[PDB]
Amino acid sequence: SKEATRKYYLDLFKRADFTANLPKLAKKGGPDRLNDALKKLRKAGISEEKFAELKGAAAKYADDWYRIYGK
Amino acid sequence: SSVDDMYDFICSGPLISKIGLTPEKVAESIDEWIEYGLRLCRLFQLNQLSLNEAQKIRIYHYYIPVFMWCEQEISQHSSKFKEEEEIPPLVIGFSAPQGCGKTTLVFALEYLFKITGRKAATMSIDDFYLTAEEQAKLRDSNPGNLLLEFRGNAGSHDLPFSVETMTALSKLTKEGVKVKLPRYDKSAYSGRGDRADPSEWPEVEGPLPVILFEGWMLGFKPLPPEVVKAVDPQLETINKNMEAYYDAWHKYVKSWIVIKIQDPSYVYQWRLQAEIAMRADGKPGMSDEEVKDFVSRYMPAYKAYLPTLYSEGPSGSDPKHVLLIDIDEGRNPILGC
Repeated sequence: SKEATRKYYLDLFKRADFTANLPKLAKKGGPDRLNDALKKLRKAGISEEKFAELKGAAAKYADDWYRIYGK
Repeated sequence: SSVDDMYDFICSGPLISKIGLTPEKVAESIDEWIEYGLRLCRLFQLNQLSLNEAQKIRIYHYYIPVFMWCEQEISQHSSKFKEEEEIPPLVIGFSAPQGCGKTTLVFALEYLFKITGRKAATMSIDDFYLTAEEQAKLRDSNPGNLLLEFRGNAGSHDLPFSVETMTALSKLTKEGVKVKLPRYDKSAYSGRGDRADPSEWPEVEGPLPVILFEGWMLGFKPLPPEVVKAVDPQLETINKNMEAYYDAWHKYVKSWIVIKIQDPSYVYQWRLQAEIAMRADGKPGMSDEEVKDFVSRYMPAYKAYLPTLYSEGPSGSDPKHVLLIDIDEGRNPILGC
């Protein structure tokens, strides 16, 4: 039941594809939510081009987090 | 420990498979999980953000899954009646030995029911002990049977009182109807104990949906005296008494939880450490021999009747409505499937 977790972590990226899907994501985990999800996903085994697209999307989510809960 | 991490941790618990829950259900109710974790952390003044592995295991592998299971049992209980059809209280019986988190569990379980809008009432079997004079008279009938001198073994329980108390609890289906919870004081008469005076008892109003019923002896069944006589001669009377316990408790408990321990001797261990912690901190602490006598007197019943639970199960139990929690030496749920 590991691909329940891999599916959870990729489907977590689909869950963040909207700007109006942030609010309850972004109380905890942090601005680095999808970055750490990508860490766990690389460790689970993922391709490099998916890694590049993710490493872009997670940075975008970090900016969209700092935009509302930054200093 | 971020939300995602906790998810993973929750999914690796030994009870996720056993309460019927799934990774999707965990993902869909992770908000409920984390709010329950917050509430339990405050209930123990824990930190959430500074939890060691034992605390995390209790909260997210032990307490919350059991709360989820119990609330599902009440859900399926109340789904069986119609509008204006009054709902009888659901009595969930906890069959676990002494000092195995059994007591603090129900304290945690009861608390979450209060938070989530189900009035909760807790009754230990020990609250139905024979009063001090009745206990003394029970002793006098068996002057040569030590196990009946003091409390806990079969006989020390005021069964007519237990039956009336359990019957009166059930009629809390409307508001206004009440019932006093009989509290038992364990320190009366030098530490022997007597029932708390009935004018000091907590009282529950309204319709109560869940009742939490704990005891070291719940689920124990009448055995053939041949298993009994060889484990201890002083159990044969205690065996014959529990035949009359089949009918005052097992009728009334619908859902069950059986904390199952690895080796009964743990009880002694678990007792001593506690008292040792008291004696180390310089507090009223039973002596080593005192604790040894105390535990070694309930041990004759454990070795007789614990085997039956693991083999068959509790007596007035339905197999789909019994949860088994195997705890390790640290009172934590074992991943024994």
